[PDB]
Amino acid sequence: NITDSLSNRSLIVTTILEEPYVLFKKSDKPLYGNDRFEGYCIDLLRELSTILGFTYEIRLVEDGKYGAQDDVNGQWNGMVRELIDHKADLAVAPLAITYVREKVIDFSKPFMTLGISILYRKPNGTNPGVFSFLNPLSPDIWMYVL
Amino acid sequence: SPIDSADDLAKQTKIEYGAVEDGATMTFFKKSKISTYDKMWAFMSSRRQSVLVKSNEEGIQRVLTSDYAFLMESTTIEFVTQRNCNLTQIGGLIDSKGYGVGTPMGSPYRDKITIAILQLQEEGKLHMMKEKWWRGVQNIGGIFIVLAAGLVLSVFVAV
Amino acid sequence: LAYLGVSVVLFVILSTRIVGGIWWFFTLIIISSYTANLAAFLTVERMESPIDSADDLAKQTKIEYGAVEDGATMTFFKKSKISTYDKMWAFMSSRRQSVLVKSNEEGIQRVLTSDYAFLMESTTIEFVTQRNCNLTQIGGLIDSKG
Amino acid sequence: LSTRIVGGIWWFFTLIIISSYTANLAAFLTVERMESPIDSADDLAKQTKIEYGAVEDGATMTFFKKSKISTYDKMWAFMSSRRQ
Ligand SMILES: C/C(=C/C=C/[C@@H](C)C(=O)O)[C@H]1CN[C@H](C(=O)O)[C@H]1CC(=O)O
Repeated sequence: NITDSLSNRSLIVTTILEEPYVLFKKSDKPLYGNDRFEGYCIDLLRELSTILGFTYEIRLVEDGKYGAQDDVNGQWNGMVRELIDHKADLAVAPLAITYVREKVIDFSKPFMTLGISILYRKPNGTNPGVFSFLNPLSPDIWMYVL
Repeated sequence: SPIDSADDLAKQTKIEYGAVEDGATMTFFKKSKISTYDKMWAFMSSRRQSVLVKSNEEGIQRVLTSDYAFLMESTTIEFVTQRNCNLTQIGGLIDSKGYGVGTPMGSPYRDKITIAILQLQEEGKLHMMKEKWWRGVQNIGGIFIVLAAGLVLSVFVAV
Repeated sequence: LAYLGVSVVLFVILSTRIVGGIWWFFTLIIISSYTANLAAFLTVERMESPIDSADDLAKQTKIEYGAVEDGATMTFFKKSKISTYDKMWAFMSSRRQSVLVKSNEEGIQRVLTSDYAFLMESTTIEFVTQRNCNLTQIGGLIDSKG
Repeated sequence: LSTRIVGGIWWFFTLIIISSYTANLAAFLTVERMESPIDSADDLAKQTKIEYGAVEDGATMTFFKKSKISTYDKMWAFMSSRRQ
């Protein structure tokens, strides 16, 4: 077992450019490291610092996607490729449950429960004015009536 | 009729839609055999490279510019309804999905997701952290205008 | 307001002919617009197709449906001899934690509460229709057993 | 004075009755025109009012069962839902 060696080890945080409330903080000083981002994953990392206390490298990634496998490649690219090509061999990433992420990610209890819905703009739906003069019939027949 | 779910989009194919690229539940909708969602996956796979967006914001600005339909998760929609009052959510939480963090084997937070973060859920910390990140006629009038102008003409002729 | 205008005309009273033509034309435009609205409302009412067969229930996801779990009905539905029953079993599996009941009377009260279509035995259909007149059956026999 | 009001409400009543009759006739004629004459089985796919099907099992059964055109597969779905 490597349980005697896994203790007191640095933890690598590999996330992507997340939800628009999870971004770089607006300051003149480029506060990086554990203060690189502020967001709900950062709040969960603060909770994990209260749980573990290990050093976290909250840093960006070179791909920026939770990629999947291709029919011409067969290799799950992106952050799944990050978690299998020894950048972080322990699969630690906040993402959704897919058909293949059950077996390619070791995984835990999902903290967030959500659905899939439709986003649409609210329409005004108002066309006021004299539109009996502006029928889809041509005004050639209107001046014929005149 | 106005849109109430994706079944209305199956009925009304005039207004098209799109989704995020790669594996944003298209393969899930490929595997799903619900008939309305079979039609949805059929139309959006016929429009796989034709009408599709790559990022979250690219589809969002498509609804901001034109009358675009945008199928995504409830978190992004719930965030952008607070951002803009011109946007609406159509339908409900159809497809159950869990956004969660993977764990190592034998990590101390592996069961403390199920205990200490469950204690955050029991104390309710996980929802007001979300709250602190985001709070969560016409033709007859024209006929009256024409009738009033004709009435003014009839009065001015009548005297 | 139109009768207020007619009262203004009666107060202030060639010109009579044109004001009669204007009033008659305005009246027939109002009558024709009401007639077109009534014709559209009657056309969309008669174009309504109430759900009768399971084929009608397959193409619609607005009206929820289901049966009693582990009561051999979705055992038949997961065989999927016809693709309609395949869509039935697919909607049942996708909404496994949503529209599944454990009792016949539990499935009855969900129909009496919200818009629900309960799949259950046709002889007990005769009992619940002899007792309660607010409920009925649609279609015939989907599958015959004994 | 009352005769003008009588004629006005009589014209109003007859106009409403005639408009309602015209709207009902228009709706019935629109339903009848939507119910098109049946040809080439795509009207058979739409109109489920007139029931149909093959004779029985055999060459007609297996041809519609194996059809992947999804018009004749929809035909096989309809005739196999009510095959008894
Ligand atoms: C934030 C996000 C962005 C888009 C990712 C795609 C382009 C990818 O990583 O291949 C993710 C989050 N998890 C979603 C999923 O796995 O389906 C995916 C899309 C989304 O936001 O719903």
